[PDB]
Amino acid sequence: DCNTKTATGPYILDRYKPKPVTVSKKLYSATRYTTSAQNELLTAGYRTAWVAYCYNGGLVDSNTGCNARLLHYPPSRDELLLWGSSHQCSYGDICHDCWGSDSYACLGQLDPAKHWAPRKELVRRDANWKFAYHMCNIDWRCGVTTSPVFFNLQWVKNEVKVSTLLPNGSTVEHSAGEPLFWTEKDFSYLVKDNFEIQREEVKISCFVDPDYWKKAFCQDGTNFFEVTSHQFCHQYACYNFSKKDLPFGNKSWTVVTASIDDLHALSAAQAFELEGLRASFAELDSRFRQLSEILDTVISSIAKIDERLIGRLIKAPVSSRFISEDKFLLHQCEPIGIDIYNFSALWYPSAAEVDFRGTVQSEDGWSFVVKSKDALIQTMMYTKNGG
Amino acid sequence: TATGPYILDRYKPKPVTVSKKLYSATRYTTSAQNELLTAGYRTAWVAYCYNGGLVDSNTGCNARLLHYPPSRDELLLWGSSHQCSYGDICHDCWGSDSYACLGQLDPAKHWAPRKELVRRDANWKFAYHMCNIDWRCGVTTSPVFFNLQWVKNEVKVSTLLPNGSTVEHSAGEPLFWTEKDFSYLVKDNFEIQREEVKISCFVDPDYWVGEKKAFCQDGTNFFEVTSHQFCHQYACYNFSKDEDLPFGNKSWTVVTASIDDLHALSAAQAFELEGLRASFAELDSRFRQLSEILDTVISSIAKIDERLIGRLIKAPVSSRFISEDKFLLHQCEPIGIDIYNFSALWYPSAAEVDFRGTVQSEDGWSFVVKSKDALIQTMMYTKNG
Amino acid sequence: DCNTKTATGPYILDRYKPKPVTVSKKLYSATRYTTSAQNELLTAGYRTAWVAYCYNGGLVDSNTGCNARLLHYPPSRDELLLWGSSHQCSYGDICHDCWGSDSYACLGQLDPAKHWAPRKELVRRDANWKFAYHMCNIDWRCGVTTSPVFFNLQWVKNEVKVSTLLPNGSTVEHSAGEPLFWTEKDFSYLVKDNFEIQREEVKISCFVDPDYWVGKKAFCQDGTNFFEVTSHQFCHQYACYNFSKDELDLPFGNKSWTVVTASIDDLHALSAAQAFELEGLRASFAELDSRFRQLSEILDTVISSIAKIDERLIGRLIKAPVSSRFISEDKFLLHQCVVDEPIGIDIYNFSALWYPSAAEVDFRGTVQSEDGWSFVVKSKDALIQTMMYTKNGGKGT
Ligand SMILES: *[C@@H]1O[C@H](CO)[C@@H](O[C@@H]2O[C@H](CO)[C@@H](O[C@@H]3O[C@H](CO)[C@@H](O)[C@H](O)[C@@H]3O)[C@H](O)[C@H]2NC(C)=O)[C@H](O)[C@H]1NC(C)=O
Ligand SMILES: *[C@@H]1O[C@H](CO)[C@@H](O[C@@H]2O[C@H](CO)[C@@H](O[C@@H]3O[C@H](CO)[C@@H](O)[C@H](O)[C@@H]3O)[C@H](O)[C@H]2NC(C)=O)[C@H](O)[C@H]1NC(C)=O
Ligand SMILES: *[C@@H]1O[C@H](CO)[C@@H](O[C@@H]2O[C@H](CO)[C@@H](O)[C@H](O)[C@H]2NC(C)=O)[C@H](O)[C@H]1NC(C)=O
Ligand SMILES: *[C@@H]1O[C@H](CO)[C@@H](O[C@@H]2O[C@H](CO)[C@@H](O)[C@H](O)[C@H]2NC(C)=O)[C@H](O)[C@H]1NC(C)=O
Ligand SMILES: *[C@@H]1O[C@H](CO)[C@@H](O[C@@H]2O[C@H](CO)[C@@H](O)[C@H](O)[C@H]2NC(C)=O)[C@H](O)[C@H]1NC(C)=O
Ligand SMILES: *[C@@H]1O[C@H](CO)[C@@H](O[C@@H]2O[C@H](CO)[C@@H](O)[C@H](O)[C@H]2NC(C)=O)[C@H](O)[C@H]1NC(C)=O
Ligand SMILES: *[C@@H]1O[C@H](CO)[C@@H](O)[C@H](O)[C@H]1NC(C)=O
Ligand SMILES: *[C@@H]1O[C@H](CO)[C@@H](O)[C@H](O)[C@H]1NC(C)=O
Ligand SMILES: *[C@@H]1O[C@H](CO)[C@@H](O)[C@H](O)[C@H]1NC(C)=O
Repeated sequence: DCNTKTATGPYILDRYKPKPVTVSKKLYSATRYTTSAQNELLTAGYRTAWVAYCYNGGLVDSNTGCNARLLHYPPSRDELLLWGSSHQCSYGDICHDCWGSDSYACLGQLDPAKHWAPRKELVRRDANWKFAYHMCNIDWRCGVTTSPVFFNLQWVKNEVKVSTLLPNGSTVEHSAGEPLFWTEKDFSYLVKDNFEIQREEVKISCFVDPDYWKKAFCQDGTNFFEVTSHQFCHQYACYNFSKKDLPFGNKSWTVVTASIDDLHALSAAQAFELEGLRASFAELDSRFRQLSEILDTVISSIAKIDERLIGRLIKAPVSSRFISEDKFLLHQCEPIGIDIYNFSALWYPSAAEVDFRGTVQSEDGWSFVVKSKDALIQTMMYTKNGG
Repeated sequence: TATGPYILDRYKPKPVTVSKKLYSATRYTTSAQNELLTAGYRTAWVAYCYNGGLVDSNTGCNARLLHYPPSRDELLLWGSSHQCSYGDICHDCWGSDSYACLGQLDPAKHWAPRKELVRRDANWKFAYHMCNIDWRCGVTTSPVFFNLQWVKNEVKVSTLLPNGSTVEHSAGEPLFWTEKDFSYLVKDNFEIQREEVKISCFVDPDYWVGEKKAFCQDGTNFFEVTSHQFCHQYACYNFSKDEDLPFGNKSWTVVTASIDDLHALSAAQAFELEGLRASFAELDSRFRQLSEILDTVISSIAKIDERLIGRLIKAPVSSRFISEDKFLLHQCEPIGIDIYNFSALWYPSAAEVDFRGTVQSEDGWSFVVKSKDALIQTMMYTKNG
Repeated sequence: DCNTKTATGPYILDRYKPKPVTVSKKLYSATRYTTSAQNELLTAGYRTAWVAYCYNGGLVDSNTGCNARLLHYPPSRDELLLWGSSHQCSYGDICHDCWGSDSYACLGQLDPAKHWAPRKELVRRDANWKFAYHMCNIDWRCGVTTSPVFFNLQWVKNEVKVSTLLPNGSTVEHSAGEPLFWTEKDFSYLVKDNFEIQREEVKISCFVDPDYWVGKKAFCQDGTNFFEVTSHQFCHQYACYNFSKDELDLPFGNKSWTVVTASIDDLHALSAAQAFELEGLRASFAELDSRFRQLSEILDTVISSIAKIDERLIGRLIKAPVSSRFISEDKFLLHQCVVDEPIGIDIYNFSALWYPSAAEVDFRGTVQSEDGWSFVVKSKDALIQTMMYTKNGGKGT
């Protein structure tokens, strides 16, 4: 009996309304402090004498024996500057089995800067073969390195300092104009800045997200960082803007070694994010599929009234004639803009290209100190005597 | 003369079958991030000599290091007090004093925060024995990170050793062992918590790889689920019944990552970001194309419906076209139907993962290496002057 | 409604015109060279003798004393081969306090291959307790490892070589059939390739970005390996590539990056870059959802205008046999109850999206972390422990 029609409604077409996400792109003004170079110059030099003063009066004599030890003569600051420029180190006179009056060498002052060499290793000797006499052996080791080492910049009470990174995780703040010099046992160290700190007014792009877990993430060239306060530093750069740990002490992270396990952990976060993006790209593709179905239906409706529409859409010189709901034949027979879309420019991702520096202990300058220690152990392992 | 029939093609993307899930699971976590490692060492240098002149075959020295690693009860006391104990020192003790180098030594007669020995083997008293004894000792109490691990069907604490081995135990049972000069105590000042949770994962049913993969997030932890019973660092998971030889079997927590490995990971990131850039450019091109289609479409209907352009710009205007594109403007509870059927987009977000470092980098374990290096330096030569 | 008389225009509907971004996807043809396996075989062996030849003539005699020293006898290549297969090392005769005529063993050439053991550590002894006689002490250490070590491939003068990675950051390039053998102090080393380099013609997906500057870049994927192509002749880890060309650090002193340890600081910096990009993708996704929101508003208003004329349109959009009747601007009622296929016309001309995917990059660790090379350091450390003091107790005729 469906000669009669029924009526329901009224209805309305739903608009699409996504939950808003607040993160947005800011362009922050900042004063940026950077350096004209990315390395400090570490000059490290060492010098040690082995001094063995022995008396041989036979085993009955309680004075028979040896006073044999290492004595450190670390270079002074002036010496180290000359060692660095000449790539050579200096050492004292060698005494080989000196007895009698010649044995005084082991008792008097030692002049540690009488002979030069690029490197010098000592021989450990404590011979005592001359009965009723003292016997003296002296020999020297020395060496020097001049090596570039990376560094950080750092705010220290409202001024930008160079932060020299030490292999034990401590740091020493200083101005780019004041070299560091210190002595420790056999070694002296000179850290020099052959660069200056330049300041610039810059604009930094950041994404501020008030809905963490309030949090700003920024990019400056190949450097990426989370800005946590208005005075901020990252590696070689400090900024002023406008408007896990305790297993390692408070050691700088530049001396803590990453594990493969840490890389796996970072990799799995990447994997999760990329797969989510994959799922979201699938939904975006689905929306364009849906919009093409809606549009094709809408166009089919208007095109039956306006026989030029299809031709204008494909830029073909044809008018159309429909033979069904969807099938059609084709025959060949300056103003003011109004934006109805109001689209905002997309931010595009790009390859990050982060520079990596490695641990401070990996640097040649600092591993030179470890190599010096290892070589002393080898040469000291046993006496080179007739003893 | 006409051609056709034609039909408007619809856009048909190849389907991509990765989907978001909400999995139910039991999650085992712990109060604290760290175990407590107490490590203490103690060694005596003992040099027992006889000087009968070189004609006597008994002239010479029995000089050596002897280890007295602290017992469990001692290590507990060294831990709480931050001091170590050591025995009597003998400096050139001859005659009746030289017998201190014989028999049993009492290694716990004095206390110090730390103590290093001096190596001496003097023998200068003709016709007498001569005895030198000195001691080294030290203690550290250091937090060290751990993993949880399924053993049989229970969740154990996995203590990580610097050589890449691991020891599984309950959180309640401390580890204690002794090795040469050192004794080691691992205590857990925490308990394992049980909680029912829902974990968001993306399951990709066709993942290739030359051939079914699930990637999950739990807060700041991300992992690939590879079984129903699963652990990732400080947490173990039990999921419902739905859904390198160069290093030996070493725990990856002791293997150092190289800069080369970081470059490999960075290059992966760079490729994916550039592909995302290419895809964003295609997405922008599609919105460009849609705005051209819609403008042509609207311009056709707006000639029929002189109010339409007004509704599109929220204005009370009427329109009159003077050409195909150019126009003038004259001034002047329902049931929802959803024709779009859009699904919520998943949004990414900064994934701030915590890094732990190699076991060997931790202060607790490098204390062992530093004690070894310090003994080499003090033993380098005899102090007989 | 309306007062025609005056205003305004003419106006035109703006089209959306995005700034063009010029990174494009390529399939590059290349010759790829890979290997059957991902490890070389490092055989490393050491052997040393402690030899102490002493004379006791009392302290008045200037020849009283010792010639006590370590003497290295690194295995020959043939020895090393036998050590690796047997998993044993050889060493010479040992002498404990051999005095008088037996001290003869400390003189002349020592034969270092008389005994066998899986491993052997020496005792350091230089006793001299036999007055008016010589005394001889000899002992030996030896050890061997056979371990897999990872390697790179590398182009050397237009051929693919295997690149053996040494723990000091240098590398040795050689053909896969040329084993490496060298001797250094107490150690000899044999590096053997039990694999072949295989050639293959491939197509490689790359994204090429001609607008890539800092102050012309190509990023490729091949399986789980990702690399930036910097030249037509190019290697990445275990693979070398030759791309058709008509189609396209001071603190470490030039060491291979495979020996430079990554810091936690380095990881944080990469992590920070990931975070910035992901929050950018978040913001960009928000703009995408905004655009769909906006399109749904435009389409709804457009459909509302056409549907008043075409009462079947809405029924077709929801796939239902209904005609509509508008009762206001937005509100409407619904009333109910060969031969050739059509030629498709594509007005959209969308290109297929590239979809991201989890990258499962393999990590290799530092060379020094490998068991084969850490064996050398352990050998050195063990020698230091054994040599730390002489074990001269305690005998006498
Ligand atoms: C970066 O850090 C510096 C401080 O180290 C800030 O620079 C300061 O900028 C203010 C402007 O907001 C300057 O104050 C102005 O001084 C002039 C007279 O010199 C006065 O006429 C203005 O009314 C105002 O008081 C101030 O001199 C300047 N400080 C220094 C030491 O030069 C800056 O705000 C920080 N952040 C940025 C630039 O984003
Ligand atoms: C981490 O390492 C740094 C650098 O080695 C340590 O600081 C350094 O400490 C030494 C003492 O061991 C200082 O050398 C000495 O300085 C005094 C004072 O002038 C002098 O009398 C001595 O002759 C000797 O030269 C050295 O100056 C100092 N260096 C710096 C840059 O501060 C630091 O103590 C270590 N931290 C830990 C927790 O081990
Ligand atoms: C890795 O290190 C552990 C801990 O030092 C070693 O296990 C110890 O071995 C000593 C000596 O055999 C025992 O006295 C201890 O009881 C062991 N402790 C534990 C917790 O097991 C283990 O053998 C080492 N493995 C390797 C391959 O070096
Ligand atoms: C890399 O591939 C190219 C192209 O296949 C090789 O080019 C050959 O050598 C020269 C170009 O330098 C020309 O004769 C031809 O382009 C190629 N010759 C032949 C016979 O095809 C190039 O040799 C390859 N590189 C290596 C190292 O094999
Ligand atoms: C890095 O180590 C290699 C191997 O230990 C060094 O080269 C070997 O050592 C000496 C020096 O020339 C030669 O007798 C060997 O034959 C070398 N072998 C090989 C395979 O090269 C090399 O000199 C070291 N490099 C640095 C910069 O220290
Ligand atoms: C459909 O889109 C494609 C772009 O994806 C257009 O094809 C070529 O695009 C490249 C851009 O890399 C240009 O260099 C070419 O000039 C374009 N044309 C041709 C013929 O290759 C194509 O023009 C589009 N088709 C329509 C009808 O708009
Ligand atoms: C256009 O977008 C901006 C920001 O997205 C918004 O502030 C503004 O109100 C919008 N204008 C219209 C007419 O929708
Ligand atoms: C883990 O889940 C499985 C499957 O649901 C089941 O054996 C039980 O619920 C859990 N078992 C344990 C030991 O937690
Ligand atoms: C709407 O929801 C999903 C698409 O995400 C689909 O399963 C369902 O059939 C859709 N219904 C429609 C399009 O009417």
